[PDB]
Amino acid sequence: QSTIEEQVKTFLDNFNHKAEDLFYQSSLASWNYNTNITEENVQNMNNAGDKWSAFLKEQSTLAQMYPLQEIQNLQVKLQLQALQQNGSSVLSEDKSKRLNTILNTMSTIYCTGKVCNPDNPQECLLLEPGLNEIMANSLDYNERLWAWESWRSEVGKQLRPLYEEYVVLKNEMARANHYEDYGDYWRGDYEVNGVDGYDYSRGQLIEDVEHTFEEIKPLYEHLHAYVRAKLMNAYPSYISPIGCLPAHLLGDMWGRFWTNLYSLTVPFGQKPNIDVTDAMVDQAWDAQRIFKEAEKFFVSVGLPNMTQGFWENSMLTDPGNVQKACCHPTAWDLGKGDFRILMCTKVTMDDFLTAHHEMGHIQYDMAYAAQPFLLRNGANEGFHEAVGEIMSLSAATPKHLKSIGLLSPDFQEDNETEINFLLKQALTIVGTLPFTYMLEKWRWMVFKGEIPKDQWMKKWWEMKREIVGVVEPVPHDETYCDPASLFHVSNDYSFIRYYTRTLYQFQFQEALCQAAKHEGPLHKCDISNSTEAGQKLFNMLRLGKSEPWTLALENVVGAKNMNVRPLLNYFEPLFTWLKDQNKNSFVGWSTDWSPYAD
Amino acid sequence: ITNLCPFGEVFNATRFASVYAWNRKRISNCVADYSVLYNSASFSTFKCYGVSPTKLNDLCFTNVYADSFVIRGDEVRQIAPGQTGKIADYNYKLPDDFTGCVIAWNSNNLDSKVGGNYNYLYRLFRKSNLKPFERDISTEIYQAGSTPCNGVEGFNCYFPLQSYGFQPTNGVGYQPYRVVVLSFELLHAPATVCGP
Ligand SMILES: *[C@@H]1O[C@H](CO)[C@@H](O)[C@H](O)[C@H]1NC(C)=O
Ligand SMILES: [Zn+2]
Repeated sequence: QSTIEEQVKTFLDNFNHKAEDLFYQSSLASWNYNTNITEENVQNMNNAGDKWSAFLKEQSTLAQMYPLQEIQNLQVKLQLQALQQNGSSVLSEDKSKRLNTILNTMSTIYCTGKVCNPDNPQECLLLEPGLNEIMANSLDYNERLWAWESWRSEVGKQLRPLYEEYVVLKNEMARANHYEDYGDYWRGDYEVNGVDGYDYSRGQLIEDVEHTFEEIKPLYEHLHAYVRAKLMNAYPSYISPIGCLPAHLLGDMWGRFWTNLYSLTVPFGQKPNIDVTDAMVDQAWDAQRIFKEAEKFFVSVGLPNMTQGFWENSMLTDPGNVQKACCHPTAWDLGKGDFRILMCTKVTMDDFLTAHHEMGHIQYDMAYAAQPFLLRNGANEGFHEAVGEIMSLSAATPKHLKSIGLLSPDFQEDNETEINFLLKQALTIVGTLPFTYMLEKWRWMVFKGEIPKDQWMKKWWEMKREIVGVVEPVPHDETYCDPASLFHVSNDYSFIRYYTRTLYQFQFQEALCQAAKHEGPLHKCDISNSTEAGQKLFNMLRLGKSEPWTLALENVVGAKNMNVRPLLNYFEPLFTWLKDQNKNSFVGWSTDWSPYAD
Repeated sequence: ITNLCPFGEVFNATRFASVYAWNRKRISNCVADYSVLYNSASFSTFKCYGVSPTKLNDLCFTNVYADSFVIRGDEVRQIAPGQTGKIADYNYKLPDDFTGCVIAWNSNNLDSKVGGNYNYLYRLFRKSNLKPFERDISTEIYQAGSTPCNGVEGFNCYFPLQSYGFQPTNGVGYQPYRVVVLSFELLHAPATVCGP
């Protein structure tokens, strides 16, 4: 009996001391590559990557010998089952290298793709800052439309054949691992089994996502109605009062966040502005000040101040034309106590809150670092993207902004300030939900089947018109690939983490405000000085994967599933007001109206 | 009028010992100015057990062993009497009634280099705990089950020791700390070491 527990415990205590450096050496080659796209780095990255995967196959093979049914300690059953799963090794070596070329080419096309001026081919725009400044600030419909379609025609059209191959190979790999498809592979992070009474299943995730979204559509239809009703002032001949919105007039290149619509849709413009972008520029803040102010929030709730290696090794400012670095913000744990952020910041409220969010990934990465190697990962994908966004819910408040000097000390917390704040939050948090659900529904179907090759773009744009209420400026045919033109689609990440975190952030926020002994409306709770609220969180961050997400949630907020009630109870003071504003105008949209045909 | 001990030849030796096979120096027939070590600015740990650290320049002893080695800064909390974990259990054990001092400092500028150091080893499996002050410099393959191991690594058959891998950018809990453990002895006979 006990021999096949001690044999397994001995084996994992070989793996945890042998794996740890191969993973570090691999990670440190990827950091040197992403901080300058150069062939000398790509060689090292491929060499250290091969060493890691070639090792993993041997340890996986040794782990295969032990009976999965004999180990009884839960954490060793989890920690061993991660080695017994094959992963990519099910493909032939040529076919596996074929897939690794596809991923590296798609990644390089995204991170180096560009558009150029039609009169002046000497002048070319990268996405950051070039096209981002156009889509964030231009009020010329024609320039916005050009910037919007040129990225989709010039780079989205290149990725179509690669994304076809990626869909084919990843499905065959996932199916030889006994999942139904590669969508099912991704839904597998939410699965809990073996612990009875706390179980969860890869099918049920679809039920709970589609069941919670039904209870969010009413807030969205009212917010969409209000935004549409006001954009007609800015783009008068282009927008229907009863149609879906033109995609390029949303506050972003994809419409992932509506934040930059705020200046066009702010309710009470006569008060001091809640968007502190101008006040930060006026006081001449900078990259380091933004991350220093981010660090002050986490330490004032009693979590650790940053590792010195963070401040010395991180890339917090754009390196410029000297280096072709990636500029999509990322939080890196290399292993062996080494944590870094790569982020091309500039003075903005968006980058101030995003500095809180990516630093929130580092705090969770510092907390579970005591766990053994294969459990030293977040409790669920959604918790990892929620732990940062709990701090932005708190740090964005006019109450907090006055306390750090980005608002004047005479600022008044009146009943128009409360709606000027919630309308800002609703653009980010509710504007992103239908997009985030809809994009992943498309991928789940594309991997599963029920969307054939000659209907990829057909069903995508039908779903954007039907679910999200957004419409294309001019038709795209099946030579294009619009989804591939977004980082998370291009670079092989599950998107549903951004839906489930958007529910978990309010569940945790309510339960932290009670630890801070707060009373009054939830939407002016600052946890910022409560060490008690920080401890209520920290004692769940230190777990890693060691207890199932259902139980790790249930211990902190008293529910064993994602719940919509705290989201709605946050926005209710806005929702009542939007219902008042929309009483004289159409709520919802026709799917038949067209920017090209009408 | 004085004659100081060769502490320099330990506290600033070029190359330290791999913890599984730690170095030992005897000190005898000499005066040791411990107050200089106590008033050192570089030392991160100076915990003394059974003896008060300011007091050592008053004492006289028969013999003193200075044991030296290098380990991850996070494992320095296993160099104390009564501890457990893979340094204390299997590489270097102090007794439950130790009298002595443990001295340690960060050395990332010296014991760590780009690409990774990979010199310093530690023992990771053993068939029983060490007795205090024992050493086990051996490389016979540990057997985790009922199959005879035949002196070859494989299924259930693990090599007994593993390298550290210090690169310069690893965090504080994985940087190389040099450690020196002083283990004074009074042996119902003459003193040969004193404070001045
Ligand atoms: C609060 O705001 C509403 C409009 O949002 C306004 O009608 C009301 O008069 C305000 N409260 C007070 C005390 O004036
Ligand atoms: Zn993130």
